[PDB]
Amino acid sequence: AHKPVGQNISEVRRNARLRRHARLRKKVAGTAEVPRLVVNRSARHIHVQLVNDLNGTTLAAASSIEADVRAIDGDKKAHSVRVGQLIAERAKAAGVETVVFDRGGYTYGGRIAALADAAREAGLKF
Amino acid sequence: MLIPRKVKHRKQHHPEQRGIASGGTSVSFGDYGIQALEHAYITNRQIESARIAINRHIKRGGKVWINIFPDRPLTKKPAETRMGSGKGSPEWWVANVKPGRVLFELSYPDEKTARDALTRAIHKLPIKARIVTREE
Amino acid sequence: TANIPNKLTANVRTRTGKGASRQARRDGKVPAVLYGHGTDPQHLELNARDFAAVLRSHGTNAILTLDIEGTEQLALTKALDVHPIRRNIQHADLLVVQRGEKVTVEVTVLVEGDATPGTLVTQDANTIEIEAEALSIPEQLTVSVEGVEAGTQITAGQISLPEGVNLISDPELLVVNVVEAPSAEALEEEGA
Amino acid sequence: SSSRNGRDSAAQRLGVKRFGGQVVKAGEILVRQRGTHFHPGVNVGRGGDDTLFALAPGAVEFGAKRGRKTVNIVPVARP
Amino acid sequence: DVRPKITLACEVCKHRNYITKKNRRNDPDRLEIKKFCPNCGTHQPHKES
Amino acid sequence: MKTGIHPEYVDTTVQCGCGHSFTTRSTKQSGTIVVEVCSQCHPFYTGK
RNA sequence: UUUCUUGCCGGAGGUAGAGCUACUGGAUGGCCGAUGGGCCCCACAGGGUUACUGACGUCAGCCAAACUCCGAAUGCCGGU
RNA sequence: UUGCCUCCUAAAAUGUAACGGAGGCGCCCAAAGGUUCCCUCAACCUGGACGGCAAUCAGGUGUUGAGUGUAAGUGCACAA
RNA sequence: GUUACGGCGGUCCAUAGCGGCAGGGAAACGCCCGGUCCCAUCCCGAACCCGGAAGCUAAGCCUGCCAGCGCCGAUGAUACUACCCAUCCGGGUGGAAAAGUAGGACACCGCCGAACAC
Ligand SMILES: [Mg+2]
Ligand SMILES: [Mg+2]
Ligand SMILES: [Mg+2]
Ligand SMILES: [Mg+2]
Ligand SMILES: [Mg+2]
Ligand SMILES: [Mg+2]
Ligand SMILES: [Mg+2]
Ligand SMILES: [Mg+2]
Ligand SMILES: [Mg+2]
Ligand SMILES: [Mg+2]
Ligand SMILES: [Mg+2]
Ligand SMILES: [Mg+2]
Ligand SMILES: [Mg+2]
Ligand SMILES: [Mg+2]
Ligand SMILES: [Mg+2]
Ligand SMILES: [Mg+2]
Ligand SMILES: [Mg+2]
Ligand SMILES: [Mg+2]
Ligand SMILES: [Mg+2]
Ligand SMILES: [Mg+2]
Ligand SMILES: [Mg+2]
Ligand SMILES: [Mg+2]
Ligand SMILES: [Mg+2]
Ligand SMILES: [Mg+2]
Ligand SMILES: [Mg+2]
Ligand SMILES: [Mg+2]
Ligand SMILES: [Mg+2]
Ligand SMILES: [Mg+2]
Ligand SMILES: [Mg+2]
Ligand SMILES: [Mg+2]
Ligand SMILES: [Mg+2]
Ligand SMILES: [Mg+2]
Ligand SMILES: [Zn+2]
Ligand SMILES: [Zn+2]
Repeated sequence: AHKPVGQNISEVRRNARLRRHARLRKKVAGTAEVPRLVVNRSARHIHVQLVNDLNGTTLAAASSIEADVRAIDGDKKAHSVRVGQLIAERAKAAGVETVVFDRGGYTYGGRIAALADAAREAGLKF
Repeated sequence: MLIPRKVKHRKQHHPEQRGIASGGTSVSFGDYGIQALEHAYITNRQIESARIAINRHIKRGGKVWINIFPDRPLTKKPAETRMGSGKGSPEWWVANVKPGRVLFELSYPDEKTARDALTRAIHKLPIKARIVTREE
Repeated sequence: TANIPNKLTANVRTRTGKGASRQARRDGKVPAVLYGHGTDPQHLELNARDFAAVLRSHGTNAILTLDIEGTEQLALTKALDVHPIRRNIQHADLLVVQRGEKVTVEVTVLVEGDATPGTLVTQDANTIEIEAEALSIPEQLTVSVEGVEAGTQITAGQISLPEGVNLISDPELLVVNVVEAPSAEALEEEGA
Repeated sequence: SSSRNGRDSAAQRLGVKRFGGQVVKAGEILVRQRGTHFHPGVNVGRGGDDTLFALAPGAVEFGAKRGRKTVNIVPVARP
Repeated sequence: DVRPKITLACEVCKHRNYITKKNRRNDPDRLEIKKFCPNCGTHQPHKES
Repeated sequence: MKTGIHPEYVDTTVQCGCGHSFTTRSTKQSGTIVVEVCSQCHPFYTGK
C-alpha cells in the first residue's frame, strides 16, 4: 500500500473542462432546425456530435477513429478537416444546414478551429 | 440577578403566553424539580428569591438548576406621562412560562427536606407549580 | 434471564382520527400501533388500566403478548406519547418481535447504595443504550457507589452489564459523577 | 419624548402575478421580485429589475430545475 | 459641483447630441467618446462643450 | 518563453578550486566562473 | 350569468406550530483540556506539579416580531 | 416630525394604522458601463529569516460561513 | 445484440453524496514524452496551444460490495387550524404538521459512437 495524498492533473483538467463546458452551455442549445455541434478532443482523437437538446438525442456524429480518417498520413489538422467535412456531409444528408457551435469547454483554436472552418466551408453556416 | 449580556433587540413585543410547554417538560439535571402549571412572566426577581429560598432551606450541599432564563425584556414608560411619544425604555427581565415547564430542579440526598425547599421556592412564584420526581 | 411476556388484550381500531383517539382515550383505552418487520402498521386499542399496570410492573421496556382477535403476537414497547401535565399515556408504539432477535433499547440506570458522606453523587445520563434479545431485556441495571474516593467520574464502559446484553452507547458517556458537596461558603455563590 | 424612527417606504406590490395554468399573452409580466427567487424558465425572459415576463403566449407553469424554482410558458394547442 | 452636467457635441457638425455627467476631479480634461450622430448618420467622435 | 523580457541566460563553464568541473547554464554574461569552495571542499559535504 | 356558492383540478407563499449539530443571537449544567497563570529543579532553554482562568470541541435540556433545515388550516389567483 | 428607500409589526397573495420597533438617501464609478474569455473564496491545520495568530510563499482540508461602491432585504459559487 | 466501454443529456438533482474495501486497460478515456510550428504565462510549454506514441493501471474513469457519516422517510399519535357547538373550562366534524420511530437508499432513464459473430 502507498496511499497518494495529492490531487492529480487529470481531475483538474476534466472538471475544469466540464465547468467551462457548462458555462458555455448556459447560452447555446440545440433545436431540430438549428442543432448543436458539440466537440470533444483528446491527445489522440477529436469527436463531434450534432445534438437536438429538446430530446437529448444525437442526429449525426463523427470522430478521428473511422477508417478513412485513420487512413490520412497527414497532421492532426488534417484529421480535423476530414472530420469536419464528414460531419458536414452527414448533417446535410440528415437535412440541416444551420447549427450552433459548442466548442466543448476547450479554447477555440488549433484543431478545433480547423474542424470548425472545414465545416464552415463545407456547407454548414455557423 | 440573571440578565443577558446583550439582546439583539431591546424592545420586543410581549411574549405570546398561550399553549402548553412543548420543550423543557422533564426533570433531567437533578432528582426533584418544580414543574409549572400556569402561564406567567417569571422575572429575575422571582427567580433570585426562589433560588435563595432553596439555598437557605437546604443550606448544606445540593445542586439547584435554574433551567429557565429571564432574557425577554418588558419595558415601562416613565410615570405621570400620557399616551404616545413612542415605546418606553426596558426595565425588567422575564422568562415566558407555559404550563408544563420544569422551572427549578434540585439534587439533594433526603426526601422531605428537598420537598420542603421546593415548596419554599414555589411560594415565591406568581404561579401554581408542583413538585415532580425523576421517574414516571 | 428470560423475562416472561405480559398478556394484554387488544382489538383493531375501527376508524382513525383525533376524534376517535379522544373518544377511546375517554373510555379508558390507549390507541397504539404495531409495526416492525411485520410490515403491517396495525392500529390497536388496548386497555389503559392494564397498560399502565404492566408499565408499572415491568417499566417502559417489557415484552407483551398481544391477542389481536385471537391471533397471538409478541410485541415490545417502542415509544409512549404521554401528556406533559395530565401524565396519562396517550399513544404507544409496538415493534413486533420474536425469539432470538437482537434489538436496540434504552435502559434506565438507577444508582444504588450510599456514598462517602462529604460529597454528593449526581447522574448526568439516567439511561444507557444496550443491544439485547427481546426476552432478555433488563428493565433496569445498577451502578455501584460504596464509599467512593474523592470526586471521580463513571462511564458506561465500567458498569456491570448483564449477560447476553451489549453496550451501544460509546463507552465514554458519563453516567454518575461524584462531585464534592458544596461548602457553606460555596453553595450560594452560583446562580446569579 | 420623541421617537427617533417612524419612517417607511412605499410598498412595491411585488409577488407572483400569474399562477400555474394561467393563459397569458406574449409579453405579460408574470412575477415581480427583487433578486432571482424565481429563475427564468423555458420561453420566459427576465427584465432589468429581475421581473419575469413571458416571451410567448401560453399557460404559466412552475417547476424546479437543478434546485432552482423556475417559471415556464407552455404552448396551448390552437383550437 | 464635482460631478457637473456636461454636453457632448459632434466635431464634424457641431450639434450637441448628448448630456451626461463626469467627475472633474478625476477627468479634468474634456471628455471625448465616439457617439452616434443622428444627422451625420454614423458614429462620430463627440467632445465636451 | 517570452520574447526578450527575461534576463540573459546562456551556458556557462564553472570550475572548482579543488579541481571539479561543472558544465552548467546561468545568467552570467561572461559564462565563466571559478569557485574555491564547492561540493567537495566543505567539511560538512565530504566529512573533512 | 360574465356575479355568487359547492365539489374537483393547477399554483405561489413562510403565518400558527415546530426546530435549531441548518444560519444569526441569547442561554443552563456537565466532560476533556488548552493557550495564556503560578511554582520545582532553579535561566526567561526544557521539562513537569497546581483551586489555575479554564480557546476550541463535545454530551444533555432550552429560547426568538425583525432566527429558519422545516412547516400547515384558512384565504388568494386561475380552470372546470 | 413632514419627500424617498429597506426590513419587522403585517395575521404564508396584494394592500394595512400609531408621537410603533430599527436603519439609510439627497450620492458614487469614464470604469465600478458594454462584450469576450479565464478563475474560485473566507476560515482551519502543516512547513517556512526578519514576520509575532496574523504581511507574501508551498502542501492539504474547505460548497459558500468571503465578497458583492453604498442601508436593509431578496439574490448570486451555474456565479451577479 | 453482447460490453468491468467513450461521449451528450434528463430527474420537484444526495434514495444519486462522502467515506471504505476489492478489480480492470480491446478500442476508447487518461496520464505520460517534447516545445520545430499556431497559441500562452501579469514569471513558469505547470495551465492553455501545438507535435509523439517509450511506460503505466498509481491515479482520473468505470465496475462490484459495505449503511460508518450525510440524505430520504412513512403508519399512528400529537401540535396547530377552518367551521360549528358551548354561560369562563371545554367539545364535535373536516385539514393536518415539525421532531421521532419502522424503515429505504451505495441512483435510475434516454440518444449516438467504439470493439466484438455479424
Ligand atoms: Mg503535492
Ligand atoms: Mg402570533
Ligand atoms: Mg419540553
Ligand atoms: Mg421548541
Ligand atoms: Mg405560589
Ligand atoms: Mg417596504
Ligand atoms: Mg441589467
Ligand atoms: Mg437601471
Ligand atoms: Mg480616469
Ligand atoms: Mg369553483
Ligand atoms: Mg388546490
Ligand atoms: Mg406549495
Ligand atoms: Mg417573512
Ligand atoms: Mg411560534
Ligand atoms: Mg438574535
Ligand atoms: Mg416566525
Ligand atoms: Mg403579506
Ligand atoms: Mg394574510
Ligand atoms: Mg389602514
Ligand atoms: Mg434621517
Ligand atoms: Mg459590475
Ligand atoms: Mg467593461
Ligand atoms: Mg491555499
Ligand atoms: Mg450522502
Ligand atoms: Mg488500453
Ligand atoms: Mg511539447
Ligand atoms: Mg485502479
Ligand atoms: Mg479514469
Ligand atoms: Mg437531509
Ligand atoms: Mg401523517
Ligand atoms: Mg362556562
Ligand atoms: Mg420527521
Ligand atoms: Zn455630427
Ligand atoms: Zn571547491
